[PDB]
Amino acid sequence: AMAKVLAVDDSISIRQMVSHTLQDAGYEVETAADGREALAKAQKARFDVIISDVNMPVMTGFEFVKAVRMQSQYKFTPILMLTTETSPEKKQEGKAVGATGWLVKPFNPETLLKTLQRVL
Ligand SMILES: [Ca+2]
Repeated sequence: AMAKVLAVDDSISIRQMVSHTLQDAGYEVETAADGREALAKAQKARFDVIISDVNMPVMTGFEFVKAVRMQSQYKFTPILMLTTETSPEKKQEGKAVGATGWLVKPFNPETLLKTLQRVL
């Protein structure tokens, strides 16, 4: 009954860090290199929380969140936006798509863990 996390970020390093930090903590973690892969993974497995980088090469975190929120099982699933630069503006966009919270890059393991707990 481990909480399932889907972490989306094109960065291999970020994906490894999040996956490593979270799995070591005790989460079941799947990562996706992009929004399309993330959406495919989200449709076959039931994630309890989704972490999405804001700026990715193809599908942005906002469009990914907008899309995943269309999947009925993710109508209310907590979603955390990951980014190096939050802005009053980005946070508004995050509200129009349904984002739940924000995580600032770079994060140390501790902050990542406490942030997930607040939405879970
Ligand atoms: Ca990125």
